[PDB]
Amino acid sequence: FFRTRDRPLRPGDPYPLGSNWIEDDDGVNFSLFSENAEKVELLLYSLTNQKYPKEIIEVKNKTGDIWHVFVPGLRPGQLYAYRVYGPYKPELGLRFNPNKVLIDPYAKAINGSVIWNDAVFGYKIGDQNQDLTYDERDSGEYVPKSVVINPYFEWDDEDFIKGKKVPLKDTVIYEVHVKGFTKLRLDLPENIRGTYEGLASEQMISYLKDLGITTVELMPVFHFIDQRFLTDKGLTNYWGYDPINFFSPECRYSSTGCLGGQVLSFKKMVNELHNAGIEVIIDVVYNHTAEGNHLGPTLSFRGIDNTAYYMLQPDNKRYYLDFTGTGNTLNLSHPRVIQMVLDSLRYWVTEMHVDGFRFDLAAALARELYSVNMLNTFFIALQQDPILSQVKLIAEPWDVGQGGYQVGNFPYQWAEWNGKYRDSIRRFWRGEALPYSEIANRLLGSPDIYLGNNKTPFASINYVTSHDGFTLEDLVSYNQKHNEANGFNNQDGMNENYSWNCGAEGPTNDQNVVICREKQKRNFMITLLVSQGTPMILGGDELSRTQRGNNNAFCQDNEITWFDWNLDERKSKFLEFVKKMIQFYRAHPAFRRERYFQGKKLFGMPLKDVTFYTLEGREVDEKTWSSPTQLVIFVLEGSVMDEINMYGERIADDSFLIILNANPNNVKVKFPKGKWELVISSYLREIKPEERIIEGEKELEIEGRTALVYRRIEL
Amino acid sequence: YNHTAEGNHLGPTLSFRGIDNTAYYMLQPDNKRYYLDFTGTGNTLNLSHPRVIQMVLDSLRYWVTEMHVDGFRFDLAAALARELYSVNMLNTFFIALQQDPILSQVKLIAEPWDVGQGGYQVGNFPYQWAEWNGKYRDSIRRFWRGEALPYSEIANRLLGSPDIYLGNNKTPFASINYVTSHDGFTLEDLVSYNQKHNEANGFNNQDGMNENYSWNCGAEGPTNDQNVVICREKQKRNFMITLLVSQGTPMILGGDELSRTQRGNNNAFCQDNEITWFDWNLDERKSKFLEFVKKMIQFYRAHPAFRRERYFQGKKLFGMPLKDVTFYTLEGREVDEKTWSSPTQLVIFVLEGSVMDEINMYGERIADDSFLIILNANPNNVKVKFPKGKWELVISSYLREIKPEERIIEGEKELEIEGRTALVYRRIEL
Amino acid sequence: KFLEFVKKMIQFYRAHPAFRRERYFQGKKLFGMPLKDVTFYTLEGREVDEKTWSSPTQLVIFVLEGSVMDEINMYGERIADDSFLIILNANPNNVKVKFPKGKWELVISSYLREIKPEERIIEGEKELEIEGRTALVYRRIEL
Repeated sequence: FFRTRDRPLRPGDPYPLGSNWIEDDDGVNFSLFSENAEKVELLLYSLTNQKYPKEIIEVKNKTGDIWHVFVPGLRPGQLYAYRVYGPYKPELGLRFNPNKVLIDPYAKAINGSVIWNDAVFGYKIGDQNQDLTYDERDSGEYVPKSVVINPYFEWDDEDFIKGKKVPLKDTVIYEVHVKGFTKLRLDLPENIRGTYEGLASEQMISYLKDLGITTVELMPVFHFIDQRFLTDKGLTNYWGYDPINFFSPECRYSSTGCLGGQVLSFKKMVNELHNAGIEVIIDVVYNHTAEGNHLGPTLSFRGIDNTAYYMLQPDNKRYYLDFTGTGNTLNLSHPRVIQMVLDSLRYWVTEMHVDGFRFDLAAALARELYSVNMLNTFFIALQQDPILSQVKLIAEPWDVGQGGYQVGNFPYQWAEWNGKYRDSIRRFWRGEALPYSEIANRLLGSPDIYLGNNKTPFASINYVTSHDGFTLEDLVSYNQKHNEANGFNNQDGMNENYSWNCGAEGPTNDQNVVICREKQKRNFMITLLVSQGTPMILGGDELSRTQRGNNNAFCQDNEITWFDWNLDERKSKFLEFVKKMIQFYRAHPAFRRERYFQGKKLFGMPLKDVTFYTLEGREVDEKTWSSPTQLVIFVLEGSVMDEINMYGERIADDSFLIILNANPNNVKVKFPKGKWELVISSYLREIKPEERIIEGEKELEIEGRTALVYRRIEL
Repeated sequence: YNHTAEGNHLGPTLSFRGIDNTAYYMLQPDNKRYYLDFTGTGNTLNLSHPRVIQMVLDSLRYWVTEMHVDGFRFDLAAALARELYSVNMLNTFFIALQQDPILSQVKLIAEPWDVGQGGYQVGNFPYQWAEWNGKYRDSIRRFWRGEALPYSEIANRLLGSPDIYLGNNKTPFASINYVTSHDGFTLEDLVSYNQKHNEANGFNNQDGMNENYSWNCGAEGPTNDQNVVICREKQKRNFMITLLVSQGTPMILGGDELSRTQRGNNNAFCQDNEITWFDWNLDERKSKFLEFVKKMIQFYRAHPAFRRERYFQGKKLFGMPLKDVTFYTLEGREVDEKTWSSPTQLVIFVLEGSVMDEINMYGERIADDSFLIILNANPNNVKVKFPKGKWELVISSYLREIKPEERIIEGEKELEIEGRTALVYRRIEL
Repeated sequence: KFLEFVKKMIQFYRAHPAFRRERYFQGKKLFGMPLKDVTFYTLEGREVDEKTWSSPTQLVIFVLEGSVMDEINMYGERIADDSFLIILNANPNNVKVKFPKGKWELVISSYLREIKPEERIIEGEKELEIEGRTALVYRRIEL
């Protein structure tokens, strides 16, 4: 018979955010923001018994709207969680249920996932008055425990890879899933297959640099939950765009456990990548939490302080404003939420040494109540911060809310996923005829999109594929989505795919169809790596990866998603193509430009820096410029580029001739003045000796669906 | 950070106005030719623009990481929260300041107002922010002036003013107690004048506030009359004992320990001369005030019962027979709810040092001596009956030799307390 | 079950400075306080006189007043704790003890029994039967 008073403790300062092993004082400083709770309890578990608390501590100290208490003796690896006391008024938004044990939103390591059970919900599940009850079941047995971590780490040879790393000018992105990257890589030992350590192994570092990409984009690594309706169908969250914490790397990708080993194996991973000169960007979800809407679980934020953290219908405060399509939306108007997002953004930069972030549904971070405000408080603080000012910032420039398409409205420093490029480049090769404006504007870095806010071609992240939608193989292998394996009877996944199946649907034996897709794949790869701006490859597309027509494989944790690494000759031959095409875009500054092309001659030169042609060697007039086309031809003159490097030197390259013929039928093109030599084609054919060099405004037949590049050797 | 020397329009064009006038400055939205003036100095910096916000926190960070500054006292701090016309303390600039890694660690002090309409914002600044307690300034000056304010008004001031700062979850140290500042009189001039004398400013004595809650002791200006000098020296020491015995963190005005005088100028912004220079040549009257302020500072710093992190409740605690603070009246009987709201010129309170809810950073309780403080601003004498203990004299505002009826008091004794006298006592036996 | 007891008892001695003292207790009141820092009692609530102080006993009862400790930490602050009541009854037989002035709450016992609701809090110099061979600690909640 004691009181919580007879246990040695110290006040505590909200210095950090959650766990903080203070070596000098031998103990831990705990912290958890809550302006609306009435009582807060620290729960400590032992690694043996993890169902009932080894000790129950009541945080009696509060400084403003923050509770804290320093527990002596504690040490890294210690397991802990919280119970939050307060009023229960769901009709008013107060959903406090201290029966529910919650995870520290500042935990840098979370132990498990959730054993799904009707007791982790805060409301009696079966009750007719759903969400309005108060289910008094203890949920402690079912919620993963938070880990006190040791933040120390020796970053060997990485202290110097800071600075002029890989400029956005010469960046080539390679978006990967951590597990699918290496799960069927029996190249490496098991148990590292499909984890952080697997990605950073010597075999993969070599493959990534043999291929030639500069930076890798890792799909969500913020510790996430498999939502119940997937588990109740035998599924898991493969993508991870459903996170529960913003500081802990996901446990399932750890090769050394989840008791702190995941932050170590993560730090070791990018340390290894850095040593090879490979930047690292992480896909980050700050727009929604896995807790879902009402009727969703009460796992942390809902229990801690629900009014905050979450955007609620202002007249009701019971239901949740949903701009992500996933039940809730993080209320990024509250100062403590804004501090959390930036504190975690700083944590991953200075502690996990990541180089950039590509924000999922980034527009949802700008919504204030029903409005999109790209000059809101959160964005401004991000623009001013000394540390975050130096990392790369990339946005998915939209959310699924009303008025959420926000392409070209993100501030300076920001780059954007250029969905307009993706859709209309896909439609151009489909056979469709867009205006000559549409294709030419995408090809030159989208000046019509991004110049209005004074941003450069870097802002445009050009891509033909993504985790969203088809793979490159599947874009030329299906006309309709085939997401039956998801278990929602194909009511999921977007329907307009701008896709063509080359004739058939699915895998085929009719070689002409097969040969048509290899031509289409090569047309997609040639276009993207010759168009101004930053190109992003989807991981595995160089291997012709296939998801069997699943354009929404977020639930598939299996062979549909894995990288398949053993190649026949068709796959192997295409891999070498993407290799040599990647090598091209990086050897020639005429496409890694910091400035746009305009339509004049410069520096007292007789040649225009860029010229647009039609089928016969004639400059594009004003009305043929807005008339549709299936054929685009333009000349890039490298020696009249207004391109200046950081030393004040101008930059010169070749004069290039890009001929992109999306016409299904043949055409004969009369070249412009000069002698031209052929640099690659989408031809899988033995390339004609007549097509190898062109001279003196002669003409030449160009087979349908074919892309070509020419380099003037003489004038 | 609220205004710049470029003034309004008709002002010079030396920097911001030339670089980008519509970004840096708050302009009247319908004309945009004139300047919104919430500072009374021509313009107001437009803290709603992202790069202006970036500038201030860049400068705030610059002085911390590069000049190794430890804190800031914001001039006209409310004018920084002006969005268009209204003050809202949930603006972008305050939020970004609150979240910033380095600026979250140094002390932030506010002049909790601007000269705009609705600009009085005392107690509404975010936590971590401390505020100049102007309510403490005015009511303490009026108390010793002679005015009789409610027992509940000055007793609140003395215990850190919880009525102000408790509603927003702040602490007693967040309240910055002070009796004089660079605005208005100095302490010497506060007990030596009743009206402004800014004639030397050249603005026809129209500048600087008119109500200073001042009193002369029996003159206006320098004097030879030996009662006027003493009423002051007693009044100077009366203020000094009050400031360094009240809960919160006290701000001394520079030179007041030297009994500095500005010749009755309560607004010496324009005087870079002998008016505002510190006078280091000390006579006997000045030297003994210096030792008084020295020993009074030495006192406040030695006793944690005045450097408190949590407010006094009105309760016994930890199962003890005394309650952490008790209020009496002329007779040793406790203050009631109707005595607590009646006006008074004499306030009595006993700080029980050994029953404080005060805990250091290591989890240890603190406790102090038990103290009883007599503040009688009544010009006439009053007799006070002590509480039950045996009390010892530690310091008082008496200039005369302290005779031994007063040095130690025993067993609910009564004692003559001359008018306008402040006394501190320490219980040695109960 | 005993291991958990020693754990929680160790946690007690370390949470309360009234036993990790750098100075001894002497038998007076300090700092102008009405309470003695330590007082020694007999079976009925009475201070130990000089000749009962040297007469043998199987029962020791004493009050530790934490708020009148002459305990100074390395920073020059005095230290305060609770007022504790330690009742150590080595008598093999039972005894009834009349507590001193105040309201007392029970902090542990050597009882392996479900501890009596009558023994949980004591008030107003009331008395209570204490089984033979039993040690108790009480913390004054109100005076």
